[PDB]
Amino acid sequence: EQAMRERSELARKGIARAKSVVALAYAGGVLFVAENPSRSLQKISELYDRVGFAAAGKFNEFDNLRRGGIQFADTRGYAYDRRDVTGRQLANVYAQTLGTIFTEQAKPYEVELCVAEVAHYGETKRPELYRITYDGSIADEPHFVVMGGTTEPIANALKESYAENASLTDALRIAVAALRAGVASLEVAVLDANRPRRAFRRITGSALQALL
Amino acid sequence: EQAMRERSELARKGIARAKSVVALAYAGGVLFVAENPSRSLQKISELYDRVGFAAAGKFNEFDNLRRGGIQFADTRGYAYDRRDVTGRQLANVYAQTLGTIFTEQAKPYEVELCVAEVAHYGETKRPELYRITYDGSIADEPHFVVMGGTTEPIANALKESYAENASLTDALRIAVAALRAGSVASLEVAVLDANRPRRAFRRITGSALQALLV
Amino acid sequence: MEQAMRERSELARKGIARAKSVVALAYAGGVLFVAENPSRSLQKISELYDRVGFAAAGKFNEFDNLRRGGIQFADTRGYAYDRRDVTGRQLANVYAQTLGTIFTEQAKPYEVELCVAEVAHYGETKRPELYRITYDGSIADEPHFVVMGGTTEPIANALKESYAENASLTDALRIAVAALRAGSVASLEVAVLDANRPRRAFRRITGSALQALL
Amino acid sequence: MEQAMRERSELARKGIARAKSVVALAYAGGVLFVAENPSRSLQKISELYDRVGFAAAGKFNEFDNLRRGGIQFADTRGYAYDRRDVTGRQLANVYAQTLGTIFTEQAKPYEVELCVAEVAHYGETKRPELYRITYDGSIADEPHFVVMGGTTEPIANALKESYAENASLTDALRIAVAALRAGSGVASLEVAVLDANRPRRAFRRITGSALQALLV
Amino acid sequence: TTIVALKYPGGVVMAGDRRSTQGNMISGRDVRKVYITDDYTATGIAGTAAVAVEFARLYAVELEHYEKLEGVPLTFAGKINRLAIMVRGNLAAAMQGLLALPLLAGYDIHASDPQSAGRIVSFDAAGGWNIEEEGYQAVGSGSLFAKSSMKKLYSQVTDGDSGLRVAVEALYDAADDDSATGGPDLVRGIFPTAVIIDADGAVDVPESRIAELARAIIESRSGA
Amino acid sequence: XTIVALKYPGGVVMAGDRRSTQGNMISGRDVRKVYITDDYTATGIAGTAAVAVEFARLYAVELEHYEKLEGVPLTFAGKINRLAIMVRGNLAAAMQGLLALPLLAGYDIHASDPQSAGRIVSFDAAGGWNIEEEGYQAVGSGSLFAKSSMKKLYSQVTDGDSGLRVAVEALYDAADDDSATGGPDLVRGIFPTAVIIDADGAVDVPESRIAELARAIIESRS
Amino acid sequence: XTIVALKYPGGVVMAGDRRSTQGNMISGRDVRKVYITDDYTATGIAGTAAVAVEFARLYAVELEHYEKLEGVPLTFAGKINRLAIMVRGNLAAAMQGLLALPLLAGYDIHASDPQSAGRIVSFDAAGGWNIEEEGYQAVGSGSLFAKSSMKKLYSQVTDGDSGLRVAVEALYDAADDDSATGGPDLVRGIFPTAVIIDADGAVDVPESRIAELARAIIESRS
Amino acid sequence: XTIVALKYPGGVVMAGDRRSTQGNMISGRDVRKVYITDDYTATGIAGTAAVAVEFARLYAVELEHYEKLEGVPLTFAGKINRLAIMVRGNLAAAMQGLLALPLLAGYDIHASDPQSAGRIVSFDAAGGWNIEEEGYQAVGSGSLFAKSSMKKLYSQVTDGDSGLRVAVEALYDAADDDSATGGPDLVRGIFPTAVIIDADGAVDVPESRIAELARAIIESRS
Amino acid sequence: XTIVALKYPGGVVMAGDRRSTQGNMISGRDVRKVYITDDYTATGIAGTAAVAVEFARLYAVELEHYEKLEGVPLTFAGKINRLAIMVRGNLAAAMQGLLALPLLAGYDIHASDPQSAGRIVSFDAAGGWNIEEEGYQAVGSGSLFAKSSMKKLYSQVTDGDSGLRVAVEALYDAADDDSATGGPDLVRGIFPTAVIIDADGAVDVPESRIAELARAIIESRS
Repeated sequence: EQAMRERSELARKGIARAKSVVALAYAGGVLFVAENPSRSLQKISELYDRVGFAAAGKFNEFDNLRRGGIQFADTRGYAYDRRDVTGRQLANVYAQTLGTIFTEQAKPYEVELCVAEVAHYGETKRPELYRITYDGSIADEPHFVVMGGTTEPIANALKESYAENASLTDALRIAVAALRAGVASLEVAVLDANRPRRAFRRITGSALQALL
Repeated sequence: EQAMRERSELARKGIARAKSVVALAYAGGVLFVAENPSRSLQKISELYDRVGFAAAGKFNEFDNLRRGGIQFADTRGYAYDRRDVTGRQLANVYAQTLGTIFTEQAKPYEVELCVAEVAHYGETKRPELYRITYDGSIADEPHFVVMGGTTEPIANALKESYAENASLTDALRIAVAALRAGSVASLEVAVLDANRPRRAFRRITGSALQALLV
Repeated sequence: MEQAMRERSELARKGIARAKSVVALAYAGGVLFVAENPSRSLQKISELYDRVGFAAAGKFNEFDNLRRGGIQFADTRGYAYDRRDVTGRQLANVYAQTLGTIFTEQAKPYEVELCVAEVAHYGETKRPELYRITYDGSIADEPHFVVMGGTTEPIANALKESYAENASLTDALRIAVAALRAGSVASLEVAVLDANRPRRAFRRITGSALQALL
Repeated sequence: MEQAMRERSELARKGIARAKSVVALAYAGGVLFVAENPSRSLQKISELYDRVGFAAAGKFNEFDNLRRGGIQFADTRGYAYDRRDVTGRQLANVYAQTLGTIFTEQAKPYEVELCVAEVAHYGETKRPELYRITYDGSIADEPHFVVMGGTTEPIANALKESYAENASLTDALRIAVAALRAGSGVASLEVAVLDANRPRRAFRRITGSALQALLV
Repeated sequence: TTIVALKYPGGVVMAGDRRSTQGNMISGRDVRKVYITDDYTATGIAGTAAVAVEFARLYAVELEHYEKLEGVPLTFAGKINRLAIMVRGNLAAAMQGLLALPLLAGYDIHASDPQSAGRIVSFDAAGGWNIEEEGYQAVGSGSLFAKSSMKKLYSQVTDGDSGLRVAVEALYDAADDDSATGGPDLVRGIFPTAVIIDADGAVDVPESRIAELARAIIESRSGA
Repeated sequence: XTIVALKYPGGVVMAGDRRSTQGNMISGRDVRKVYITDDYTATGIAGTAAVAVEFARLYAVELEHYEKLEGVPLTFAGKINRLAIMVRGNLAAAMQGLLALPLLAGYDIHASDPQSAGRIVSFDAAGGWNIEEEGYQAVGSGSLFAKSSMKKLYSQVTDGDSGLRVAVEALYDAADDDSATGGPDLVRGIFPTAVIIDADGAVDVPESRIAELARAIIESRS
Repeated sequence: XTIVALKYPGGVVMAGDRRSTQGNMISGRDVRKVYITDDYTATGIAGTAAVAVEFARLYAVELEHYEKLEGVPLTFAGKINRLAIMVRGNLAAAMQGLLALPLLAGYDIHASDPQSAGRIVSFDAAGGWNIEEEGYQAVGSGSLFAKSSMKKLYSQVTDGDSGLRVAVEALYDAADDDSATGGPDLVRGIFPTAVIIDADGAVDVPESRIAELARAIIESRS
Repeated sequence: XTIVALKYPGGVVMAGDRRSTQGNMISGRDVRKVYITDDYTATGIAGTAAVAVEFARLYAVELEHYEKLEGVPLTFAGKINRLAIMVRGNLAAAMQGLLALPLLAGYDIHASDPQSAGRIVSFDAAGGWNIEEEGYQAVGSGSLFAKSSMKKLYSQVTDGDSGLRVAVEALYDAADDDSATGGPDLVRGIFPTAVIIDADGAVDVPESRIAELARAIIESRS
Repeated sequence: XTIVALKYPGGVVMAGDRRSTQGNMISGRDVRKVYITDDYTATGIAGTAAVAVEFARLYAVELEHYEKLEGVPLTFAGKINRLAIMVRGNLAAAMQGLLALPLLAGYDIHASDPQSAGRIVSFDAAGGWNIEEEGYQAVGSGSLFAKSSMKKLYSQVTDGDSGLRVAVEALYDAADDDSATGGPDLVRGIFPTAVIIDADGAVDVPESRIAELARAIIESRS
């Protein structure tokens, strides 16, 4: 570990430098809350029908990963079937990609990823949240994932304010609050279970102000 | 770790050596003003219909990037449609390219890029300005972009004098004045004129430039 | 990274310093190329295209490679588009990119300095252009004269005091041969890009015909 | 970088000082090649094309490789264009480019020094051309003589002292053998000429009985 | 096989028959040839009936793949260009007999006038497209009968309902003059399928509605 | 050769004949043309014993390959797509004469209504699929005769037993009118093979049960 | 279908009909075949629409691409060369039946005499080009009829208005003798399209000005 | 189309007609078929007017490319060899119908005798060459008529002027007997083009000199 | 065309006619078909002129190439093998119509007996080679006639002069009976070409010596 402690070091510092993202399970699915100033650059995105993506770190690096995941998901759905693309599958492939990158690339990717999956329309299954780190380590979380910036104040503010089946309005406030602990400047999205096929929906502008 | 700090240093110094460039939003679109002694070597250029380019640094390196962007834009517009090419898309591509060069290549590119986009004819949308740096970092700037040389002085002057809906003549003076703080000829001027039907890029030179000056 | 880049820059600079000097200057007729060359068969000055000339200093095998690649580039572009579509700016640009890639990617950088010059097409009026491409791919647009190889500072100073725009062919030649003596027919290699000629501007002034003007 | 190219230059130049000497000089009937070669079997001198000859000094396997690549080059060019379009300048130029690449690109530089010579075509009037290409790709145009390998300065000084333009073949051969001795016998030599008087293939070896009778 | 498409004020409607034949023989009665390809488009493919689902599936994937990657839907022209390339990439296989000509119906969100936002694009063998400016179009073996029917009926299209009804009637007329197109089967309860697209997106018209329409045509024309 | 498949309340049944011909010559009398491909599907191919056992063997491998790699079985739509790909990949060889048209029968364990969870999918030359909404389907040289028989007999299908009877009778009618399809051989004791699939999975119907139905059809017609 | 082009003093005008046929059947009435390819050029293609639609768009992209890359537009000769190259490239596909022959109209901004700076270039199957010295040219199924019309009417061309009249009359004459070329449709209000190019650039002639001309031609022949 | 070439004392002259045909239809009247390819050579191509223009341009580029690269021009033999290779490359293209047979005229600046330094070289389908030792040669659909005319008139060739008169008369004869070769058009003022090459280089013969000769031939036969 | 070759005491002689034909028409009168390929060999090629003319040239290059690379020339057997490979490499092109059949004449400097050191080798379509022990051989459209002539006259060959005389007479006979072979043209002064090879090497026989023999053969038969 005379080259690994370094390659890893470089990545962690980069992740630490970056802003914060929160992903939590609620009543109607999964809610993504991120600290994002930019109008057109996004940290939150749709992967597939019921699968969402959230990332923390260096943009060009996590957008590359976002694209590769969409590329993977679309190819998989076509070869087999859509119902066959799962969050576990995507988390698994990010784990394998990040790990390779953190092994043979010029420098390690300075990123932290969250793959989330909600149940199919009219189906009953608890939301799944996966955290994939710079080294390929994969974590499976029952309630929430916190990524980027100062993670501990946000993770502790959430562990105290977390409920099982919170409303959209309630979960949004619990998340905004957690972020301070750890519209504009905010990127917010949901994987909406009641939607028939594509769960992903962006909560922007006037509609975002209206719930708080 | 400490070596990716030196790469950062080489590129920054190179950008400092080069002449400054300014990009700012005005009423009729986006205005590009650069200090250019050269007559045939250009720091400002058209990328696509409503997208413009401006760079600072080592010529052979940013011209390479200018060419690749035109290559990218023309290919995307042909595979999908013209209206499918955006500034965000080009800024994104540049960021990805710059980062790869920053990491994979022997020497990083001593460049700083600006991609600007105006609205389509008869459409209402605020101009977009993107700054892409040597390491692939991308920033979205609402009003103006300053690259190359002594940026703080130019930026401060602009910050103090900037007007959001300024006239083309007004914006040109605000820019030329802000450029003097970092010290019709030796100046490359161009606009992304939101008022043209398709191709927004238009160079302003000579007699036309002079009237604008006064 | 730095000492490495300084070492390669040093090898190149020293090789160019060891070579014979070459001068290119604009004149009323077109462009005049004068180089210190004892050989009768190995050429430092050459035709690239109709209105474009080439001059180099440094290690022969390396600049002759570049000379051939330029003729290769020019002839292909002229054929794929049209002749009038080939310019000195285009060739200078391509040499910048080639030298630049060589400087970083190759085992040894090229110990060369290049000059690409262009003249107006017959019956047209456009001030000649002179480009200087360096070992690292840096490109400089010069408006009056270019000096390469050997002890350039003394040669350049003599020219700077000496040089007059739109001079006569004889005056220009003497001004160049005099400026070359400050840094050091059998010895010389002379040629012009005669803007008077209908298509091929390049001409060599040799033997008896050179003795008159000398 | 610099230190390294200086070390490659030293290896090649030392491998050339170790080698046997070769002399190429212009005379009345064309160009004469005289090399010190004890071996019957291996040749430092060879034909490249109609009017073009080759001479080399250094590591055999390395200059034979070059001799072969030149014949390969010359025959291809002569076929793609025409025979009268292959010149010594062309070959010297291609050896410069090849040696230069080897000097920079390869694991070891070639410890060789080459001479490419050209005489006029039958019934044509043109002064013989002699080119010296060195290990690093440097190419020099010599008007009278070329000396390669071994202890060149003494050989060259002797030649400079006794060179006469358009000398007789018997005269030029003695001037050369005299010059070689300065820096160092039929059994001990490899002699050949580019005879400007032959109809097409100028290259002609002067061996055995004919050679002996001429060494006088 | 017949597939029709028509523009109404505020949208577009596309409908297709359910018949499949092998020579004279009827090989299928429940083939679906009209598919929603994204939120604002639908494609109907004629010929190689089994393959209609497959062509639509690949086109849908391409549109969505772009939308997810770039964060925005392709322009309608972009959508047209992609479909034209897909068709052009199938010219070699069409010389054998595996010919598949698509008809594209869509709503342009970006269009200036919402009422005239509906779009119909047809493709030829070579992969060449044409944006229809006359209000209706049809592809397949019964297309001429369907276009001639719509030519007399189109003037009565004023909304989504009457547009759907002219489409069903056009299909009915086509089945009347072409044996390769299947008319509404009241015995088995199988009717043509349809998609209606307006500002609220692409929606499959319920079998219930196409059914009531067909019966109102057939039962009354007959003794019923 | 003829292969039939039909939906009954609570499942699906697939049956196939045992003949193989080389022109007019009978080259086989024991050929198995219907194979269980996974716990809830079966494929029947109209053709030779090998191109029926090699296609089913490969598809079975593909289906179980996914199940082991991903932990769950492919969806029925997924199973269809994989088969369609396999058939499409044999289009280049089908222009020579090596045509293989499969018929897929299955039970969708993920369907809303267990009564109508049986599935029948047919494929054409190009690799195009069609999920049959009519209740029955058949492939092979006697398919038209078998389909026309089922058209008159389908109303008698109320459970697995009656469904299997209709299937065997359809195959009987196919062999009666098509010389390339083999009828039940009472002399050698060779009968059509069948697979029945319901919520409990795919099961090979025993030879004795088909033999009993064959004899009943024969005795009913004389 | 037919496409005509003619030189008028100080400019060039190109016009094309709107018909599309599938054998005898009229498959299109509103087809546009003339497109502005850059500030000073326009192309008209006759033959296969699929080939035709693609050629204009690609050529335009090619001209603009060069301009952005090099900072200056291509010479007129270069523009011809690029078009010629595209046509040759399509030769393998022209043997099948996908024949597309373009007609190029332009204004050479670098020409000595601004009065005769209009340029018309035609292409053959092989990708060979020719610059017309006669003043007019036509491509398509009605080209002979159109060229013979212009032969008698060209002396009347004195400016852009009279040249557009002759161009529209030539197309009228083409449609009168060739069923594959569409004449002006008064009932539907569909008329030939045209592009006029002079020192001020290429511009689409408005439908209304073409319409007035058609009625005049119609009134003149009644 | 017909192209002729003949040697005179001190040089060579090459001339060609101006017609282009699409079957029986005259498709061109101003076609230039003879081009100066370098300071001392000219090529005339007959056949497909399309494979013609792009032939001279490419050969001219090749010749110049060699000179810039090597510092000296190619030997005449070298010029022949490069041209032959070009023709050979197009043999596959020719099998379709795109046959382009060039005729080369030149002046060998390195020849012993300046009086007989003119050179004429012809090429066949296969890319085979032959240096014309007879004094004259012709290619194209009217080449036989032109060669038979020159056979009777060649003795009158004593200088550049009489040589050009015989070349123009040969072309007149070619056009008189072959409808695919165009005769001098006195109405439009279009005449055959010609190139004359001597020790001072290749020069285009001016239209006025050829017109003078054409009228003299016409009066002489009237 | 016809090419002959015969052995005499101390050497070999090869001669060929000057005619060229394009179908019936005479396309050439000056064609040389026999070329010295190295110091001791000569090749004559019959077939298409384009492949044949090039053919001697490629062979000459291969022989010389080996000699410079290895220091010694190839053995006679080696020279044959190289020519055989060249011919075999042209079999694919020979199926079209580009058939080139060479005849090789040489003097083996390494042969035991200098009197019979002359060698004649012929090649067939496949690239198969044969050595003639008969002492004479011929190729071309007039070969049968020439071979028959030689058979009658071979006895009279005692030295190089008589050998050459027979070779010229055989070619005279070939031309007398075959219209594709050209006889000696006394009007233009064009005669067959010939190469004679002995221990002193291959040398082109001068024109005047062949003319003296041709005149004597003509006088002898008149």
